[PDB]
Amino acid sequence: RGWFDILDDWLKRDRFVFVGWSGILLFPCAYLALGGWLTGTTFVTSWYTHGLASSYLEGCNFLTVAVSTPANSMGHSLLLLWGPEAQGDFTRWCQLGGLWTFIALHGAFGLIGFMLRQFEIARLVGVRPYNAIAFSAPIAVFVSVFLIYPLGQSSWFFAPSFGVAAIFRFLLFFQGFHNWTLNPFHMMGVAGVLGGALLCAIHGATVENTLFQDGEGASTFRAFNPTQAEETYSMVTANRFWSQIFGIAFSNKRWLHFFMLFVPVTGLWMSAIGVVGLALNLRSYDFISQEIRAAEDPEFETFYTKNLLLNEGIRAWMAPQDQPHENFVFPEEVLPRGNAL
Amino acid sequence: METITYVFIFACIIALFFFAIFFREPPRIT
Amino acid sequence: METITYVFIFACIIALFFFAIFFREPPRIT
Amino acid sequence: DWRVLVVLLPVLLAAGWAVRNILPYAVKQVQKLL
Amino acid sequence: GLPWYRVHTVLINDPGRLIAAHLMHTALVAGWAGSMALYELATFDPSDPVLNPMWRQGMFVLPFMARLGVTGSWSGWSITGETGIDPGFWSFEGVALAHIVLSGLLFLAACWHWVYWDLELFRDPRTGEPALDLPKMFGIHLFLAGLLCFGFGAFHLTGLFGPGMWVSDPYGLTGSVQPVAPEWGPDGFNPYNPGGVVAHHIAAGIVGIIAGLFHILVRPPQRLYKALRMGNIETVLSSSIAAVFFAAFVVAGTMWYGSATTPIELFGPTRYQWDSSYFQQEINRRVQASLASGATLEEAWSAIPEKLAFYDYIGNNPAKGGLFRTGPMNKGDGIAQAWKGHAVFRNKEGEELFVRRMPAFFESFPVILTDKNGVVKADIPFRRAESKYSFEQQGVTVSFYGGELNGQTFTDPPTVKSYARKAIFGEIFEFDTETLNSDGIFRTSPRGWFTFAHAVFALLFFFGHIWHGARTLFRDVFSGIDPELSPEQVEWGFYQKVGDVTTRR
Amino acid sequence: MEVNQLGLIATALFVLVPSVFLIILYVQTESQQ
Amino acid sequence: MEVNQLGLIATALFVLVPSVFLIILYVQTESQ
Amino acid sequence: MEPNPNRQPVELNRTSLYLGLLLILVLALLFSSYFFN
Amino acid sequence: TITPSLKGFFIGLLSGAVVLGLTFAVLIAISQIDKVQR
Amino acid sequence: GTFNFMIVFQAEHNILMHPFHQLGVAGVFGGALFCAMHGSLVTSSLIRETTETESA
Amino acid sequence: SYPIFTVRWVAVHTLAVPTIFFLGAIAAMQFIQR
Amino acid sequence: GGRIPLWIVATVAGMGVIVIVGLFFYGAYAGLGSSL
Amino acid sequence: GTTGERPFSDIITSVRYWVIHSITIPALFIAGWLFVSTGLAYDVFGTPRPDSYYAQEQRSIPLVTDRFEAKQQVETFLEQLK
Amino acid sequence: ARRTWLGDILRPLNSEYGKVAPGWGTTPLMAVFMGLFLVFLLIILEIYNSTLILDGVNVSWKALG
Amino acid sequence: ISTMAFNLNGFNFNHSVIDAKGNVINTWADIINRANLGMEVMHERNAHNFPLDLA
Ligand code: CLA
Ligand code: CLA
Ligand code: CLA
Ligand code: CLA
Ligand SMILES: C=Cc1c(C)c2cc3nc(c4c5[nH]c(cc6nc(cc1[nH]2)C(C)=C6CC)c(C)c5C(=O)[C@@H]4C(=O)OC)[C@@H](CCC(=O)OC/C=C(\C)CCC[C@H](C)CCC[C@H](C)CCCC(C)C)[C@@H]3C
Ligand SMILES: CCCCCCCCCCCCCCCC(=O)OC[C@H](COP(=O)(O)OC[C@@H](O)CO)OC(=O)CCCCCCCCCCCCCCC
Ligand SMILES: CC1=C(/C=C/C(C)=C/C=C/C(C)=C/C=C/C=C(C)/C=C/C=C(C)/C=C/C2=C(C)CCCC2(C)C)C(C)(C)CCC1
Ligand SMILES: CC1=C(/C=C/C(C)=C/C=C/C(C)=C/C=C/C=C(C)/C=C/C=C(C)/C=C/C2=C(C)CCCC2(C)C)C(C)(C)CCC1
Ligand SMILES: CCCCCCCCCCCCCCCCCC(=O)O
Ligand code: OEX
Ligand SMILES: [Cl-]
Ligand SMILES: [Cl-]
Ligand SMILES: [Fe+2]
Repeated sequence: RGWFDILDDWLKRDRFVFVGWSGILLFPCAYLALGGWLTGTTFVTSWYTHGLASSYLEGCNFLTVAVSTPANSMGHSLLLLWGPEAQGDFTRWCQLGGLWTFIALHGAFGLIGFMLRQFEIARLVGVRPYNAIAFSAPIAVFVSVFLIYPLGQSSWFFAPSFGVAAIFRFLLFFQGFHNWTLNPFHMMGVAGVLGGALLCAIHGATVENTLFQDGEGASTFRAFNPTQAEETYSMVTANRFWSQIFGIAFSNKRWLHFFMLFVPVTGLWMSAIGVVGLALNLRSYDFISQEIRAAEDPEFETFYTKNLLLNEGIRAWMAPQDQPHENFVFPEEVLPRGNAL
Repeated sequence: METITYVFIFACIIALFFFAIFFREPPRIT
Repeated sequence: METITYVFIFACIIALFFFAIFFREPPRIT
Repeated sequence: DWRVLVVLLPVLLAAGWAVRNILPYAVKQVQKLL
Repeated sequence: GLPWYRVHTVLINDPGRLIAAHLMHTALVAGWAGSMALYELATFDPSDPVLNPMWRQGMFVLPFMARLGVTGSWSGWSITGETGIDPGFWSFEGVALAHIVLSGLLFLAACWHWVYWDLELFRDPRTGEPALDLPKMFGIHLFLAGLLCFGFGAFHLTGLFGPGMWVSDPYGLTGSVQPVAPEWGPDGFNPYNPGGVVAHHIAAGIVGIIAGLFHILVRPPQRLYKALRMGNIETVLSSSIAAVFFAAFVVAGTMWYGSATTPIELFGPTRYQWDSSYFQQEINRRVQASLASGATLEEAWSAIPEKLAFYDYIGNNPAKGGLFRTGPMNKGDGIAQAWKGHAVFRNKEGEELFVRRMPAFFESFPVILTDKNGVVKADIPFRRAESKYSFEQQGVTVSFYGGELNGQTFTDPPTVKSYARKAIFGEIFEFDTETLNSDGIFRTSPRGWFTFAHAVFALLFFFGHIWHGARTLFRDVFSGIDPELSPEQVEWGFYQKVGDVTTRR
Repeated sequence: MEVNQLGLIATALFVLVPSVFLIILYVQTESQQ
Repeated sequence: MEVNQLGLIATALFVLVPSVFLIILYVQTESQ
Repeated sequence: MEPNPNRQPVELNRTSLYLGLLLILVLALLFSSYFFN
Repeated sequence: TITPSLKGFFIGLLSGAVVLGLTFAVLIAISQIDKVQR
Repeated sequence: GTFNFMIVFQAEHNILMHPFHQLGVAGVFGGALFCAMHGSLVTSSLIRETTETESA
Repeated sequence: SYPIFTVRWVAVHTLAVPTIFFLGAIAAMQFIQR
Repeated sequence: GGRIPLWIVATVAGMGVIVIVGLFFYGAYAGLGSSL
Repeated sequence: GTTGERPFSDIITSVRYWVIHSITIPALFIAGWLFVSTGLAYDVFGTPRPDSYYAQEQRSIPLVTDRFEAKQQVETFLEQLK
Repeated sequence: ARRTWLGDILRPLNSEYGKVAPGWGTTPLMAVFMGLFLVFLLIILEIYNSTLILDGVNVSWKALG
Repeated sequence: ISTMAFNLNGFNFNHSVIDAKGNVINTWADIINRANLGMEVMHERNAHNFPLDLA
């Protein structure tokens, strides 16, 4: 009955927004990540780090604003406000890209916060901690992409910038430089995300079209009561439908719902692994056997060679403006271009 | 050799489909 | 690769001797 | 500089106005805490 | 039956067979180390530590034996290139041999502990049930760890009773195994100071001895025993996994950025050294110093050791590889034979021109030649029709200083272009592509391959930490929630404090 | 095509070893019943 | 030594396929 | 000395066999191209 | 000797201590006033 | 071939800056989210019917 | 009798107050000219 | 307690949004960011 | 059902609510507005004004190229507009 | 269970299963060392990061001479 | 996809931000456009005789 237990008592009171011990970490960090993003996209430029406008104040819209990465010359500096780069000056901190590390790092500890909260509430309410386990996939994606990837590269500059169009540029960078669509770890991720959305739709649609008539209304939502014992739709009829339509069906409700956890979580973990490889430029860029043949045989052509020509175009046409610290000057005559275009 | 390998795996997947469908554990009620 | 292969198979045989001797079906009198 | 109070004045006036309309029942609530 | 993913849970309450399985794991791992070493010895060419060092040959455990003082073969060679040494028993081969004998011995102990699983040591004297006093075990094992950590730093690393460790100069030219004196001042936290490594192991070795002694004598607080489920061996697996993925992230990082314990003669250069033209600056520094003292161009560059020039080459950049480009670096650009010499480009007006170097991000890169101020003066054009800067128009020549082509000049444009195409990779080498049938595509070094593996394993082991930690804290509902959990305990209001039934309103 | 000669055995073992592991477990499940 | 490249797969399968047959037969014998 | 009390049977049902063979075959089909390279 | 960045380190470190202690002071205060009735 | 089609689509239509592809990403990301959510919430509240030696 | 100032009260205003201010700043911006 | 009816609060809030977002699209064509 | 906070639909249909918030909401809106109209937002955050991305006869980006001199570099660029 | 010579000798070291010190015990002291270790790791991280720069600590390969 | 079939394309903010003088101030959309250009100029590299890829 000492202070620790009294504070525990209070953090765990049942209220509109539960706090918990995890809330101490979560709520500051989430609110600051989110405030940093809103603040930067409304007011802060990327002129000195990127040569880019990036705030509403500068004339950008919701698709083009971003909190952009620090200049390449910052390396992996934590860029603390009080550190030797900004030397405590808030304005220069904003201009050097300090809000990017601010958001990334508060964001990471908020994500930890959030998963601890799923653990904390799961334990108080008396349920198994699988929602927390599942959220490990979002964390793996975040750390591998926003932290591990730029740490293997030259600087935070090549991390994703927090913005809609900026993330589009990151997509296209990865195509042109890493040939990431060719990476089987991305392919397993694609299968897990698209497999998840399929499973989400097909499971909802099935439950809704094997409902038991449990009321008299044309709106079938009323005829459910969350404390009823009985299943609200027929697993037997659902199983027959799919067996006859598709060949096989689920027959075990538990396996079904576990598989819905399994499929998208595993896919995200796989894509995180491949990004860890790309941190090192360990790309699935080429097939050697294809290159040997094509080098010797100019009539040999596949969709694989056609896509590398596109990559080579992406690199040369975007690198000067996307990597300004490098001072790339490509005279017109050196740009790869097909006929006419 | 690689063509044979690719086709061999694909063929095994089709045979598996056949057994998965027609030689499944039959779902039994209650 | 062939040296490794020969040595591997020989090593497997020595392991089989160990199990064949020390984990035999014990002979019993019925 | 001067622009800081211009910006900040509507924020104080706003909170002053709320403080005065709510104060009676904020007093009550605080008393009920034992 | 047990699901397949749970077969090894039969060991949770069986300390003996748990020891047996840990013994078998340890046997397999020792056995791997010896097998790997013997394969590397059977494939390793020791004849040229300058242009065919271990890290170009896809060697992975050789650098780890060398790092701690194993440098020679019973065959008479050493990795430093010294000849007719007598390493003693602790040669590469004898290290391999020991690990294989250890593995054999561990296998036999594993059989004994599997069979004689029911030892009274493992029973609790009061209850008669299998029981491990994990808090005391920790103190014991920690005290051991600290003794070993202390001894490793106090005797092995200092050379007091041991060989020392690999140290080198800043440019990786003159490395060797040396005793290292501890650095006790603040530079001992400098990752590039080898004396810090010594000081770390002595200092932390004493702290573990003291901490081990505490954990042997002082029992855990009741609050913490209950909180952390300290009678449950899976809480140890949870915390142990956390410490291990923490450790794996650190060694991936120092492997990638470099530290005193990942030297470039055993693992290869880092990508940052290419990024910052680290070796190019030192080479230029030297050539200038030679010129100031009245040496000629030929003489200033001929004095550049080939080993330094070979670092200044992108094919040794660990960030130029690919995931499925397998094997040693030599399989790609070939076995390096000779520095060709420093290429100097000039245009028809006699101005020195500079090939823009390829950056690590680019699989392919155009050939652009700049003047000392960065103004484009020549390139290899893609579209020919409106080209202004062709070699043919600008009269670009290449002259070589040092190396194989020293004093040779080339003026026919297609030869000049061929060298400019190689110059984007840095310094130009002659390569043997025939011996290994090299395909010409850059592979990554053991520095790259190690970082990739350990970063990936660290990330995966994080999920393992989460899994087993969940299982420890939620053991009571692993199999399902209470079938008599009533709706008053999850519905809002009933209890002032969530889940605490003593706070009902 | 000039493909990695060891691709064949890598693929054969990649398929065979884990499949054989599952078949072993399935068949001895059936003989329990 | 310029040996036959298919020798490895032939030896590997030669061991594996019949060994696995026997192991399957044996494990399902013990479990009944 | 008693025989070990902690031994358990293991099971793999037919549906788990199908699911696992499918997983392996599809993985092979995906990765084989990268092994041949 | 105490370089400018070692100075910022302590500034960073004192600020964290303040924010953290301030946070916990307030939380202990409120928890003491607004207890659960048992 | 699929990847070729999607790279060329981006060059000829700027599909990423198109809001209907953005809703598609939200449909597919969200679907995977809610798949995992739903699977994890149901799995989390399974009623104990089994021992720790059997699959739930 | 309901309380007025709660943890909920704080969560709400912790978001709503800057939002309205930010909406005001962003509306002014529509009238900036180059 | 429940004086100001909810449908009216919804309508007025609603139009207030329409106005703010309207101004934001108007500014896509005027001033900064308008290409002009 | 409830954790004893006052329901939101009770609060926002209540007269006292709108008595306070018809002042607090516009005042905040006008505050944010003045933050921009006064130019203060520019100076706090360092965001270029439309006339100060480049100098009159300049087309180089003033890109930070140094880590520890970076603050000094920005100041140099900014002087080159004054 | 089987007794063995070595088992009899090690017996005392696996005989206090479940024994705890009452209440919070040394937890406040543990907390202190945790706190020191965090600052210690902070310093080490920030030196490697060149966020903390120290006289005579040149975080470069050229700290080998 | 069905409506980009009739060439009603994604938002174009290419050069939407310019400064007081009229200098273009690039945004992340203009960087996207550099990537789009490199795809455009390279694809079907032998197939275009005239300067606009109109379909
Ligand atoms: C749980 C809340 C939380 C967490 C986890 C973080 C975490 C972080 N913040 Mg954030 N921050 C928070 C709350 C939080 N912050 C709040 C509430 C605010 C508003 C005030 C901010 C405002 C803020 C800013 C403005 C910045 C950060 C930054 C950082 C980073 C560096 C922190 C650091 O070096 O601290 C160092 C300090 C500690 C780790 C505290 C250790 C204290 C130990 C326990 C005691 C040591 C003894 C003590 C000093 C004795 C006193 C001595 C005295 C008598 C002389 C890190 C990611 C920086 C950043 O993001 O960089 C990009 C940055 O610039 N934060
Ligand atoms: C069929 C098309 C398709 C599909 C389905 C996918 C699917 C995927 N891609 Mg791939 N991609 C594709 C095409 C596709 N891609 C193409 C053509 C390219 C070009 C090469 C790429 C390039 C690409 C890149 C470059 C990357 C991916 C990534 C991913 C993964 C994203 C995981 C995720 O949801 O991250 C979303 C982010 C998270 C899950 C992290 C944490 C999110 C937190 C919880 C946010 C919390 C928000 C908070 C509440 C505040 C919100 C408020 C605010 C919004 C206002 C996933 C496997 C990523 C990947 O592999 O990562 C490992 C990645 O980096 N893709
Ligand atoms: C930490 C582990 C590690 C590391 C870093 C290295 C590093 C290296 N090894 Mg060594 N090796 C190791 C372990 C390791 N080895 C082990 C355990 C063995 C025994 C098998 C060997 C046996 C060995 C030999 C025989 C040789 C090497 C060689 C080499 C070098 C080239 C490696 C290469 O081409 O990679 C290629 C790597 C890959 C193509 C990556 C594989 C990716 C896997 C298959 C993805 C799997 C995904 C998974 C199935 C998805 C499922 C998930 C989900 C759906 C459930 C390099 C320095 C070579 C060399 O140059 O030596 C002189 C060489 O010939 N190694
Ligand atoms: C010290 C490390 C360690 C240890 C000792 C354990 C031990 C255990 N785990 Mg944990 N675990 C770990 C790390 C560890 N795990 C990590 C890193 C992960 C994340 C991948 C997990 C994820 C995990 C899950 C999700 C589950 C377990 C379960 C279990 C229990 C049963 C495992 C079993 O029977 O497997 C039997 C496994 C097989 C027969 C085949 C597995 C073969 C895999 C697919 C690929 C091949 C592995 C390869 C041959 C060798 C390793 C390479 C490298 C690591 C050296 C057992 C107590 C299970 C459990 O909780 O039961 C209650 C369970 O469901 N573990
Ligand atoms: C873009 C895709 C995407 C988003 C936006 C997203 C978002 C979210 N997922 C959550 C949960 C989940 N996600 C799950 C599976 C998945 N989530 C996925 C993909 C996503 N998930 C995928 C594909 C899956 C399938 C595996 C699960 C299983 C859960 C949950 O249980 C949980 C939930 O409750 O869902 C209802 C919520 C966690 C809330 C939280 O941490 O609050 C706290 C907020 C914090 C800590 C701030 C983080 C700040 C971030 C990291 C950095 C800054 C971001 C900027 C502010 C905004 C940037 C915007 C620009 C880049 C455009 C949140 C709504
Ligand atoms: C008009 C005819 C329609 C065409 C039919 C085509 C057959 C396709 C269906 C797959 C048969 C195999 C199912 C395997 C295994 C199978 O038999 O499992 C059957 C399994 C039965 O689930 P139950 O709920 O019965 O099992 C519960 C417990 O037994 C758990 O142990 O159902 C599922 O798990 C379905 C979810 C996986 C569904 C996976 C489908 C993915 C298919 C795509 C694979 C494509 C790769 C192709 C590349 C070449
Ligand atoms: C960074 C920083 C910080 C923090 C800050 C903060 C935390 C902030 C916050 C801020 C905020 C918090 C913000 C907010 C804003 C908001 C907004 C801006 C909103 C908007 C929205 C909208 C616009 C919407 C609309 C709509 C639509 C469009 C449709 C749908 C519907 C609706 C109506 C919703 C500090 C101080 C620590 C210091 C350092 C730095
Ligand atoms: C008995 C005895 C003996 C003998 C011994 C021996 C002979 C040994 C052997 C041993 C060995 C020789 C071992 C080895 C092993 C190895 C291992 C253990 C391996 C493993 C592997 C793995 C694990 C892998 C994996 C993977 C893959 C495959 C792919 C890629 C990825 C990864 C890496 C994951 C002596 C004489 C001493 C004496 C007496 C007793
Ligand atoms: C774990 C929680 C950590 C909390 C971190 C909050 C930090 C609070 C921000 C304080 C920033 C003041 C820096 C400005 C003054 C620096 C001047 C200087 O460098 O000498
Ligand atoms: O074909 Mn397929 O791709 Ca639709 O545009 Mn015109 O065309 Mn061709 O070029 Mn771009
Ligand atoms: Cl094309
Ligand atoms: Cl045409
Ligand atoms: Fe469901």
